[PDB]
Amino acid sequence: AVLYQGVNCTEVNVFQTRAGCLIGAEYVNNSYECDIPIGAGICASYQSIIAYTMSLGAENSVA
Amino acid sequence: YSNNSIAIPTNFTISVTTEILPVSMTKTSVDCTMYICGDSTECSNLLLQYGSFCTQLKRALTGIAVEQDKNTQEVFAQVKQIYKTPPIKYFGGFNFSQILPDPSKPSKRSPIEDLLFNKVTDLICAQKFNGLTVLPPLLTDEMIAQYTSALLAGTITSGWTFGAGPALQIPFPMQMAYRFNGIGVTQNVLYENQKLIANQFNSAIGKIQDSLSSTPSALGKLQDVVNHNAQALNTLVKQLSSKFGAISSVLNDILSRLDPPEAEVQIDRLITGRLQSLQTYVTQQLIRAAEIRASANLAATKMSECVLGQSKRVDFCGKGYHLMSFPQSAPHGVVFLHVTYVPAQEKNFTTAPAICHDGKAHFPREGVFVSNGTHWFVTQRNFYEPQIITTDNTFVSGNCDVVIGIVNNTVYDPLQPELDS
Amino acid sequence: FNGLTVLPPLLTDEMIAQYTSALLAGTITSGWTFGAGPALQIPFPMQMAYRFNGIGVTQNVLYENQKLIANQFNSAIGKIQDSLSSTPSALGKLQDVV
Amino acid sequence: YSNNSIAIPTNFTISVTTEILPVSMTKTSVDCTMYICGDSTECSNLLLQYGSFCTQLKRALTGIAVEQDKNTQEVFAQVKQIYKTPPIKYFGGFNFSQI
Amino acid sequence: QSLQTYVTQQLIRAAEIRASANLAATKMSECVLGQSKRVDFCGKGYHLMS
Ligand SMILES: *[C@@H]1O[C@H](CO)[C@@H](O[C@@H]2O[C@H](CO)[C@@H](O)[C@H](O)[C@H]2NC(C)=O)[C@H](O)[C@H]1NC(C)=O
Ligand SMILES: *[C@@H]1O[C@H](CO)[C@@H](O[C@@H]2O[C@H](CO)[C@@H](O)[C@H](O)[C@H]2NC(C)=O)[C@H](O)[C@H]1NC(C)=O
Ligand SMILES: *[C@@H]1O[C@H](CO)[C@@H](O[C@@H]2O[C@H](CO)[C@@H](O)[C@H](O)[C@H]2NC(C)=O)[C@H](O)[C@H]1NC(C)=O
Ligand SMILES: *[C@@H]1O[C@H](CO)[C@@H](O[C@@H]2O[C@H](CO)[C@@H](O)[C@H](O)[C@H]2NC(C)=O)[C@H](O)[C@H]1NC(C)=O
Ligand SMILES: *[C@@H]1O[C@H](CO)[C@@H](O[C@@H]2O[C@H](CO)[C@@H](O)[C@H](O)[C@H]2NC(C)=O)[C@H](O)[C@H]1NC(C)=O
Ligand SMILES: *[C@@H]1O[C@H](CO)[C@@H](O[C@@H]2O[C@H](CO)[C@@H](O)[C@H](O)[C@H]2NC(C)=O)[C@H](O)[C@H]1NC(C)=O
Ligand SMILES: *[C@@H]1O[C@H](CO)[C@@H](O[C@@H]2O[C@H](CO)[C@@H](O)[C@H](O)[C@H]2NC(C)=O)[C@H](O)[C@H]1NC(C)=O
Ligand SMILES: *[C@@H]1O[C@H](CO)[C@@H](O)[C@H](O)[C@H]1NC(C)=O
Ligand SMILES: *[C@@H]1O[C@H](CO)[C@@H](O)[C@H](O)[C@H]1NC(C)=O
Repeated sequence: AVLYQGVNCTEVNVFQTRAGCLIGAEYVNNSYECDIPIGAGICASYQSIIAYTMSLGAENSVA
Repeated sequence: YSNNSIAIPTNFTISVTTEILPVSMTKTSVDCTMYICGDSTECSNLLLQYGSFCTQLKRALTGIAVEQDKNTQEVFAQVKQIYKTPPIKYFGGFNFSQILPDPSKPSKRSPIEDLLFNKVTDLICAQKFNGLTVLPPLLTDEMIAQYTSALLAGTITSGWTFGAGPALQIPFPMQMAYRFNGIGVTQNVLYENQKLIANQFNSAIGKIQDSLSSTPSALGKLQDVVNHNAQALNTLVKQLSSKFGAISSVLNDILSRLDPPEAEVQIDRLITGRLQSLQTYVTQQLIRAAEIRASANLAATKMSECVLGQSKRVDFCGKGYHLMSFPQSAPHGVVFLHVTYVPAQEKNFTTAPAICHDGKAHFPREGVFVSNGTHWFVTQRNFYEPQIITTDNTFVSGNCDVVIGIVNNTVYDPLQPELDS
Repeated sequence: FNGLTVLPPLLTDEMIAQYTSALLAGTITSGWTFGAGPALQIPFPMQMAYRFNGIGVTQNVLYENQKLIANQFNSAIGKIQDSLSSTPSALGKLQDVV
Repeated sequence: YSNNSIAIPTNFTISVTTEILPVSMTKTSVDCTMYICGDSTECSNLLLQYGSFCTQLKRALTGIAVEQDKNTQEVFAQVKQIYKTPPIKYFGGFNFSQI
Repeated sequence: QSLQTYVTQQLIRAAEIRASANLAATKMSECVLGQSKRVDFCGKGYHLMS
């Protein structure tokens, strides 16, 4: 999957990120640990290739 | 100074100080061929003769780019669990509104974090269109804010236990008593003066906010980093306008005006000059990256030792005796709020090394012998709390003659009325 | 001659010496209190007893052996002065910088 | 080493050691044009084609020069009060003449 | 080229000296103004003062 840095998606599975235009990857709402860092909070991984928002960590509410 | 005089504080001041440390710089990336030659292909062919300089520059810039994200992750992502503050924001009278996240703000940032963000601020396109690109940070600002909120909630609810293992809850006054025992003052001092300490803490927090708001030079370091980066980029762009020993500084005119045999000479002057400029840019970038990496390591150590625990190192976590710290996020850096214990209102006494009684010398277990002029007592070193000399707080070692400057006095025995009655 | 100039330091040697003397006086008379707040005076034997307690030795050890400790400290000071005087490579780093 | 034995010190020695640390280097500033060309005007004219090299060198040297003073200030100026020793230099037998 | 070489060496030595000065400041704050429990930080043996 190719990423066009700093170029809007209208000038070139299409996803728009702050880093640029990402082609060939599908966005998934689920959060995981970062496998391949892309930038601006988006990470990519292979499971086809998916793009997701990286998860900071498991939530733990202390009582 | 004297020979038989000592001074003991009869009060304390809870002071909060700020420390600003840069963490990461702007991630930049260059395109060697586009900068050096632009559209023209003959220049690119000539540029190829000089070897793998462009590859070296690209590799170095990539190294700095990944190092920035590594620095940010090291400084902030120190807890694998994110904690949340309890819904009821009562902690025994202590106020944390100024540092806790504000739900009203869409950015979910504390008021101090918002103030810090606000105080730090066709050139951009001029830089971008020439082959220079800035890259977005991996961690967005809200993610850094979330990390800081998690650390702050952990250090409020659990003290220092969450840093060294599982999180164990502790009521805030009891954590206060633990941290007071850390600096050598007993718990009753805190427990009796809880309201005064809470009021002092709140006043210090308010003063910190006002001081940050009303001083322009407080955040000089981060603004200096931003200015250095922008100035270096602008200087690099300006170098394209220099003739550099050629007849024209624009390559297209040289190509369109002149024959190839001397056109090559002109493009060689331009190529070697632009290579020199690019190498200079890379070398200063590397040096600045090393400096900022050292700063980031210092910030990470400060976080681990002052925020996640109590530190005994002098002046490492603020002026005075250290109590805790609170982290706050800032653009390209982190701001610490060191809470320290400062003695005040000292009062001046007469002291002796040991007390001679029944031919035996008595020495304080943990305190010191003070005398207000007619009577002798034992007090803690860091706070004045007179107490009757007994056998509980004193230990016996040898006779009176060995020590120099011993002073006679009676030693009360707690058991004496017990077996007397 | 050739356009290179050395600029004077902002702090002259006398004022640096004054700073060092101030630090020495503070640590001699008031122990470590002056670092963390207002200066509180302490007789030097008592400060020595405190610092002995810092390393895990009780105060009576300092108090009963005061003269021996003082003599050892004075002998050490004389020895360090002689060692600095008699060795040329002791100050290698500063001279190397120059 | 053993299973049920220990060694306990019975006596001590007060030791004094040195440690030398450089703090600042000599502040130096250069004049780019005077060095590169001297008093010749034509050399200065040709130097001008290269542009902001001299400015960059002067800026770097100025940064180093201010950093030296900052280093000295950080190392030494850590107390805001100028304390003074008492006139009588008696401290229980401890002798501080050499320092 | 000669001037740039001089400036680069000066910058590297400045980084050297800045690291040394930071170490010296830490040593001052932790050994002179207080008593340190760090091993060998303030001299060989158990530290008393500096
Ligand atoms: C110790 O100092 C505190 C202040 O740090 C004193 O408390 C103040 O008392 C006055 C009069 O009682 C009030 O007007 C102030 O508002 C108090 N301070 C605060 C922050 O509220 C206290 O009286 C002092 N105690 C001793 C024994 O000296
Ligand atoms: C904690 O401090 C905050 C601010 O320091 C207090 O909020 C203030 O409340 C008063 C009256 O309710 C308002 O007039 C102010 O405008 C508030 N300040 C801000 C910044 O919003 C708050 O009352 C204090 N106590 C608690 C329990 O939160
Ligand atoms: C305890 O006693 C000493 C000696 O009497 C006090 O030292 C004096 O303080 C005043 C106030 O500034 C000075 O004008 C004198 O010169 C000091 N004496 C000497 C010999 O220098 C000391 O201040 C007292 N402690 C307190 C807390 O007042
Ligand atoms: C030193 O402190 C002691 C203990 O507080 C004082 O002894 C008490 O003093 C008060 C007022 O002077 C009397 O009402 C008590 O009866 C005293 N108690 C005893 C057991 O004697 C002493 O007066 C103080 N000395 C000075 C000079 O202030
Ligand atoms: C502290 O008390 C001891 C014992 O009461 C004193 O030692 C006595 O001092 C008197 C007067 O000099 C002599 O007549 C006795 O022979 C001493 N007895 C012993 C066993 O030595 C001592 O002088 C007192 N110290 C002070 C400073 O008053
Ligand atoms: C501990 O060591 C000191 C010396 O480091 C010993 O003091 C010496 O004692 C002898 C005989 O008593 C004298 O000749 C020396 O002059 C002393 N040295 C100094 C520096 O004064 C001391 O005796 C030792 N303690 C024990 C219990 O052995
Ligand atoms: C403190 O140390 C100094 C020097 O180490 C001692 O001064 C010496 O005194 C003797 C006898 O008066 C002279 O022979 C030496 O020449 C002095 N040395 C110097 C360098 O002047 C001093 O006696 C020691 N004790 C005191 C209390 O000052
Ligand atoms: C105690 O202090 C005074 C004043 O500094 C001094 O003159 C006196 O000699 C000292 N005591 C002894 C026994 O030396
Ligand atoms: C005592 O030491 C010996 C050898 O050093 C070892 O075999 C033995 O197990 C030790 N004693 C006990 C009770 O373990």
